[PDB]
Amino acid sequence: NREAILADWEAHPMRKPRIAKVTINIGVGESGERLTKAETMLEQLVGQKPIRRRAKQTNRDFGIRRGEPIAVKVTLRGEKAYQMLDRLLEAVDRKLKASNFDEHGNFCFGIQEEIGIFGMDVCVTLERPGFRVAKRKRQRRKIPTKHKLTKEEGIVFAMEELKAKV
Amino acid sequence: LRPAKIDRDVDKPAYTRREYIRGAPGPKITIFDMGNLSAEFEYEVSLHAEQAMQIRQNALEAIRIQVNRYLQKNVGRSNYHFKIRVYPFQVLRENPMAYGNGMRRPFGKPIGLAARVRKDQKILTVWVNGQHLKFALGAMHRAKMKLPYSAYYRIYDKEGNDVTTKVLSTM
Amino acid sequence: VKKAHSFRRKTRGKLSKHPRRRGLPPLTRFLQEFEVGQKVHIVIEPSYHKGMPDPRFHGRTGTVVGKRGDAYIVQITDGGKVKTFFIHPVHLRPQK
Amino acid sequence: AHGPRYRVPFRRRREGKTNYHKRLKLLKSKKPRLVVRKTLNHHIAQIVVYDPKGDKTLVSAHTMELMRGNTPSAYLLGLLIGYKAKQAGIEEAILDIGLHPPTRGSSIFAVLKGAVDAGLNVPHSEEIYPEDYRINGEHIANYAKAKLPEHFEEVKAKIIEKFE
RNA sequence: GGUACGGCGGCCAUAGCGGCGGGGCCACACCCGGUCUCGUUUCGACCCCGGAAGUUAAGCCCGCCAGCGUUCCCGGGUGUACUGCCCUCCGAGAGGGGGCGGGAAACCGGGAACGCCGCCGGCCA
RNA sequence: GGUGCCCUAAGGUCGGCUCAGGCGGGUCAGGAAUCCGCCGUAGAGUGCAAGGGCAAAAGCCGGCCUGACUGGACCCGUAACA
RNA sequence: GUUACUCCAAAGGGUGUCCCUGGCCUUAGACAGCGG
RNA sequence: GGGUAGAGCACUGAUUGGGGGUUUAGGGGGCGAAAGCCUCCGGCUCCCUGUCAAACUCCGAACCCACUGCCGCCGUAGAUGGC
Repeated sequence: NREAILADWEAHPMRKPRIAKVTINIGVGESGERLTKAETMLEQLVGQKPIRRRAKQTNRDFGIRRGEPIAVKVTLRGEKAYQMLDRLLEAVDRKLKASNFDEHGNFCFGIQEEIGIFGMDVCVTLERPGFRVAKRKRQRRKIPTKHKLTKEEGIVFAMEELKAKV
Repeated sequence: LRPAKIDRDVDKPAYTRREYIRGAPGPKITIFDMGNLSAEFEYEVSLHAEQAMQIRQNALEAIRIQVNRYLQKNVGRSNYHFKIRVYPFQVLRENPMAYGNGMRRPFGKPIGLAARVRKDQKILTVWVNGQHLKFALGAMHRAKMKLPYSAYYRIYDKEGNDVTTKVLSTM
Repeated sequence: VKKAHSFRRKTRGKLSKHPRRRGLPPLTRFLQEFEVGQKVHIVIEPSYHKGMPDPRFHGRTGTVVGKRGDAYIVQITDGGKVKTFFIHPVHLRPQK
Repeated sequence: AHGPRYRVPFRRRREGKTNYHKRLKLLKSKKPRLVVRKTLNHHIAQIVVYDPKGDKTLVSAHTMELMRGNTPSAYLLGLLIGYKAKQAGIEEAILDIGLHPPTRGSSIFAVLKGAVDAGLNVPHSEEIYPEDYRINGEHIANYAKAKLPEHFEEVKAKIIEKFE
């Protein structure tokens, strides 16, 4: 745990993780076909322009006119992510759990609450710096297991960032 | 039904593909393993075909019932792992002629199913211990009776080597 | 039922490839050069649909007699008749 | 690589270095090629002719050969390559770009412009060239106020005197 | 004549996948930040632009491993299965047999194999 | 087993991108779909049958267009050889 | 049976005879017989 | 150049049974104080085991076809060919 991350920092700091990005979605979804101001909700609380996300195969709940606004998501990076988390992590439970983390160390929250209606879905995805070769154009390649991310590295990074854990 | 000498031989092309055959029938055989299945017996008594052959599922099921009843009345379920090795995949057809149009547009509608077997091929096996070879041979005979052509039985050991003469001499 | 001949009748195998080719051929075929009188094998490449002769002549050996555009003029002898084709060099292979 | 039906791509395509479709389209012409690659800190260029056993290079030029990675250095690279080619006995060529996307106003096209001005016939339409206030340095200089054009013109006159 | 350096290619898995240990004058990369060219139907995340605080952890380079997969060799399986030509050969038939010529596939054991070649550079003394 | 059509785009070209499914996280009556990461030689899609072709694509997302044009030659197939 | 073919009946059986092979008893064996 | 005979399961589809797992979309349920945490018959996932293909193929003959050279045969007592 601390064993691993501190020994690997002793090796070098390029093994140290960070926040790849912070994604805020409205998944459960409420739009339908109207411009419900959840757009402006997320816009004002984040600080930049939003985007919608169109629909798919005929279904019941929402997303039945294939192409229609059904949700709103935003992908923040830079300091803004640390910033928004510095209050959302505080908002909801301390001692971040262990079932939040998947096989790779990225985690998610399912918080939900004139218009003040919203049920949100947050997810932080993490990585170390040299992961841009699997997305580069030239000389692209995949990442070995050495430089790949684990679960308890996520746990220790999360504790140290701003939290305890379970 | 129609005599088996019509379907005995194997001179026709294979006709085993159901995505193209319209109105093909299901099998009348569902059990191919009987007795004790996890008991590591000594002797393996296997039937073998003397020439290439085409066996009906009716004959297969009759063989099954008779041989299994015999082995149950004489040996006991705790013994005698009995297996049929071949599955019916061929489709047999009959010309719908017999007012009629005779040999106009003759291409048979499907009626039944059969298993194809080549020369010196295994059909069925009884796994048994020494004290019941008599009944295993009896079952061999009973099955031999209900077949369109002739067949010969052989015996095998663990490692699957032939010990038939040595076991036949010493009874 | 009598069925007329067409370009792709009974070509299931003749115009297939071993799954380990599965794409563009190396480029030395597109850029071949032949001289008048050279013998060539007709070997169709199933991924290029331009300049492709009737697959009935796949596997034959002809002679080059000239050029028109980027295609070569190939003559074969079908029975007692001479037949002329304009074939792209990607479907050709030299003899020795 | 997962069995007998797995096609293993060409080596250069596995590496991520060659586009074979564009290679074919460029080889369809019998004129020679002007290759220009760019790195985080340097440029390189050369002139290439086709052979079926392996491409043969006739000329080259490096920003090290210059300073003995930006738009002025690229323009001077084009100057050098264009002045060098006209000696070897080749007055014709066509550009090759590889896996670099074509963007209006890049140092690749700066190299193209440099070589043209040096006097090597390369077919092109003057709508992608970068602005001359970018070739100069005004860009970097006017950034620096929130390789001066002087020394730029110095190097220019040097190279032109050398290859007059 | 050197270097654990680079660009363009040809044969296209004997070259792949996976793993293990080593390296950083020049170099290749990761990396900082976005005014400006270019751009994100949100996000300088990916492409484009200005550099170098910094690092050899990834990519790249040197070497090794027969673990998955591919290719080749020897021996067996075996001259087995199949097959061209002739037959006043057998056999109720089905189908087999003989002579002259050709000849597999699975499977088994032991071996090679963890790429080869061409052109042009830079650093260096 | 299919055709007796359809399409101003499903036609031309340029650029950029990569699919099905499964697993691990978060919604949830299966979740039909939206958010995240990984594996993934194509197990997808193509205007319509079947077969063939296709991955920095011939597939998806966009931009600009009408070569679905005028005057003319030679050759192949329907209909091997003839 | 005295049939190359054109143009000849089987599954299943036989201490009928002529052969080959492999085990088990033998100088007191495998039937019958004096004697349980 | 080819994909037939044979062979085989590497794709498409079929086909017996025994093991190790997720345990589930799902009806009977049972300690179900009532979709429930535990099993339970069922699907899907690897190891064995036993079988297939006129409209399957990781393989693959004998044989046939085109072309070049040579042997053989025909041909100035007239070949290929043409009218």
